[PDB]
Amino acid sequence: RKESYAIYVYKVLKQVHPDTGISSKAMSIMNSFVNDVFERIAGEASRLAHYNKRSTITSREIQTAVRLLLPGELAKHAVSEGTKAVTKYTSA
Amino acid sequence: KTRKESYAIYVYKVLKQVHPDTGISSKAMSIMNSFVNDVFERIAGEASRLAHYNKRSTITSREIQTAVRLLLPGELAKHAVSEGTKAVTKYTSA
Amino acid sequence: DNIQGITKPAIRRLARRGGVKRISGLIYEETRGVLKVFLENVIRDAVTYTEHAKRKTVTAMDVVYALKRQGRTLYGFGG
Amino acid sequence: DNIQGITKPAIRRLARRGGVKRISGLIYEETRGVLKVFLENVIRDAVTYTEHAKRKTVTAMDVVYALKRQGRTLY
Amino acid sequence: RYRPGTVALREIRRYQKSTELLIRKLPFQRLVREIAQDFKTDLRFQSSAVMALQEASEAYLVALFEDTNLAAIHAKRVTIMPKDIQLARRIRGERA
Amino acid sequence: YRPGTVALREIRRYQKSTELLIRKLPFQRLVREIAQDFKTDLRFQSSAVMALQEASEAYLVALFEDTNLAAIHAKRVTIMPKDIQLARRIRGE
Amino acid sequence: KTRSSRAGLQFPVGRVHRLLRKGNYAERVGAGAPVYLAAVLEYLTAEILELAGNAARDNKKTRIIPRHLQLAVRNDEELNKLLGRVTIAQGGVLPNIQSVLLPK
Amino acid sequence: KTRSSRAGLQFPVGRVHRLLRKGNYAERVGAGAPVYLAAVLEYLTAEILELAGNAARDNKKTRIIPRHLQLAVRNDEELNKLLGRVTIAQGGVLPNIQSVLLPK
DNA sequence: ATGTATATATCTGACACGTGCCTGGAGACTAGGGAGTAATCCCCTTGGCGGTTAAAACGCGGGGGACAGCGCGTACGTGCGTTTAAGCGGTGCTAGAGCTGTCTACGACCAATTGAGCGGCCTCGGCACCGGGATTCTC
DNA sequence: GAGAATCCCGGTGCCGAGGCCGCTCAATTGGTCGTAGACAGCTCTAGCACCGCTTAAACGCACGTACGCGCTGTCCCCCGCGTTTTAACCGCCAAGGGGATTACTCCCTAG
Repeated sequence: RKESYAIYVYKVLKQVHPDTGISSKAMSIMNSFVNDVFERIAGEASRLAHYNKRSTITSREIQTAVRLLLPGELAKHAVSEGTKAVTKYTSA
Repeated sequence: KTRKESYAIYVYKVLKQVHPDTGISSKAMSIMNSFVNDVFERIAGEASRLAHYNKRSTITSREIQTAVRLLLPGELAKHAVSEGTKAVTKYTSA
Repeated sequence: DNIQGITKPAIRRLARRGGVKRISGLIYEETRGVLKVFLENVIRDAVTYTEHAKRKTVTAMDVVYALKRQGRTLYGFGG
Repeated sequence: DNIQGITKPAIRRLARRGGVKRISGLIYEETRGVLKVFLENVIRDAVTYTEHAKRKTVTAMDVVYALKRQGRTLY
Repeated sequence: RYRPGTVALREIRRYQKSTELLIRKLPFQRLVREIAQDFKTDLRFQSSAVMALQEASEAYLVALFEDTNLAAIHAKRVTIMPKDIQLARRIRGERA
Repeated sequence: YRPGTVALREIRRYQKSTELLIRKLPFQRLVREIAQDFKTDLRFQSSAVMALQEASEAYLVALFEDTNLAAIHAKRVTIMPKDIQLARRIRGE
Repeated sequence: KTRSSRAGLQFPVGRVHRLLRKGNYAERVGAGAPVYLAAVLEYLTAEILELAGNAARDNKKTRIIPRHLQLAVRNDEELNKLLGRVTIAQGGVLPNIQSVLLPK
Repeated sequence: KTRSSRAGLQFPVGRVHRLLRKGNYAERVGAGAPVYLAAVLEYLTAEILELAGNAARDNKKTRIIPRHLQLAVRNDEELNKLLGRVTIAQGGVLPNIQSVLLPK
């Protein structure tokens, strides 16, 4: 299958803005955007895995990486939402 | 003690091979040690992404050949691809 | 030869979308010079990209990963 | 008094290393503020590397990586 | 009726309002064709590629002309000269 | 008072040598205090502090070379804070 | 049944897990890391989509154009300093006129 | 019997192969790629060691100070573009004074 | 009266070579799946038609903008008196960096399964386009 | 006070943006084990802090002169506009050369 992320952010957009649409050129723009941030944070996860010789990537390493590359209050909201997401994973 | 990894003796005696009467200091060994692993990770990454862009799952002489033909501004690549091909032909000769 | 294709009103439109009010006559040849060296650098990336894959076409992925290589990447044509 | 800890003749020597012949008197506080926010941006990455390393102190390689981060790679 | 300049203000307002390309496609792909045939022989091209370098060229032109606008404002001048774009490329690290 | 000769010798004397300009103990507390902003009583390191010293010196000399080049552009040797703001804004920030 | 619905997320855990597995970033990988990256991505496109909706509502448009997402990135200075290196195709720039150029 | 001596090269080929295995770049590595890495590395340090040597005999010193490699790296445009963005500890400034800034 | 010239004589001071050692690179053996090749279908783009048409080239009137030039003041450079708190260096104390040991549970691997997102197809209304009237800087 | 040049209100195909079914791989679940992260515990390096002598670097006041700045006369070169004309672009037609992929295979790189 040819992987993409169309129905995902369509569901997300219906969750946040249930009377707003988007175009296919913009859909490709956000596809390039999600691939860019995914590749950036995965390269960061690899390099600060490689800095302290740790062969396993856990949540706290890339947590510190998103404290690194993201600026302040976005990093605070991201780490709060991430911590509540992994605690509602590990609660179940 | 710890087994530290450094190529300071390698750069030290290519310096001795090409300049038989020239000295050097320890800060210099640290400074081109920083040089050679800087370029080592830079061109090891480059080829990596490239090959993955090509969707190939390996690293032979081809990916690194186009990476070193593409990466650095000039001259040193023009001698470098020739001397590297000559190196791999003496390897395959042996 | 074919370098005057970006002629004077095209550079005037680029200046008006860039924010500069008054234009002198020496701006045009300098702007097309930096354009023909910048696009030369991008095409210099693209030729090694094409000859790496043994593939003789240049797609949007080629120029997008090339803009990723010089650190001026663009969204819309893959990531 | 951390702002005025760094001396004005040190900024004069930095200007003469940069190649400045005549320099004004109001440049020092603005230069100090730009340097403060630059070192704060560096030491933010450095202190997140210290909390990365399970250490309560700073070292060499964290500052090394913090200099490799934003594109002023240290040599 | 006859003005020194007010049509330029409406033109820059309309161009900052709009988002359409202001570079003609045929001379652009002609010039990248000449560069590509100057480098190698018998290359193939895609259309999405040439609108992608059209977007890259217009973004780089917008950035460089914003740079020359700010440099001319700090130079206390309205008319732009190639000294400003030369210093802009020297400061940004494009040439040195 | 002899104008320009002593300044020229001064310019040559810190464009020839490689001496340190920023004093080690003021900058020490400076970065130590910037550190306290994140980690208080941060045990520090001598390699860390001369890393910040050389990074700050390189950034300062790059910004000041940018400033005096764009001042020589502006037909005036002297320096204003708007020149530093222009250099910071054009250079990326 | 899906791990995204188990953890309450929307972006899938298995797809991004395969993305971080075959992308040679680490030989040994985690399991809270894919759900946490899904959470971070959810926050990122939530901020992006709310900014795009704000840029589309005042212009009275039911659809979001690349001009609207360009207005979404170039307005807030936090995201502008986050992703300022990346240009936007058919996005343009905001109308900016300096104070010197104003005729008086 | 060493593979570096079999390749005729001086920079080691087993060391870079070891650093390539656990350096997490590719899951499969060819035989000629570490040799090519050692070759381009030997060429790069050979070129700047020639540059540091002629800077050392220009200043007439038996020991190459890092300042010697500063005016060795700032005397060619290829390494002024390859190492222009880099920042060097204890590097100084090359002699460059504008003609207009000089008096008379 | 004093520098000095050119060799001492001691005499430290920073630098390159001769022994241990240990561990990881090399020789040898086994496997399997990743490039290698190539054939075939299909698809898109490079030429080539031609009308027609917004738009560039060219020349001309005109008006503020850039050029050097001259005077007015003042601000940074230079200097000496007076601090001062940087530098060396020394010593004393103790946190914490770093290495080792050991455990055990998260996670890679493998086999079966179910389900949901990709896509061709279908359908319809938002926006650009066009036509004409109100409205606002500018002369 | 007039006039090009704008903004605004109303009709019009349309053609490119929302559903829907088919279904095929891909995410999900379960078992197994061998290793790496984490914790405890261990030895000494090195960072912190303070005392005291030395002193070259730094502050501060005094003045002097070129240089930043204010104003001015001037070519003069860009700016608005009328007139050809010349290449851009749209609509379209056929080719054929190149991109994808199926399908075995063997060797060379993992271990």
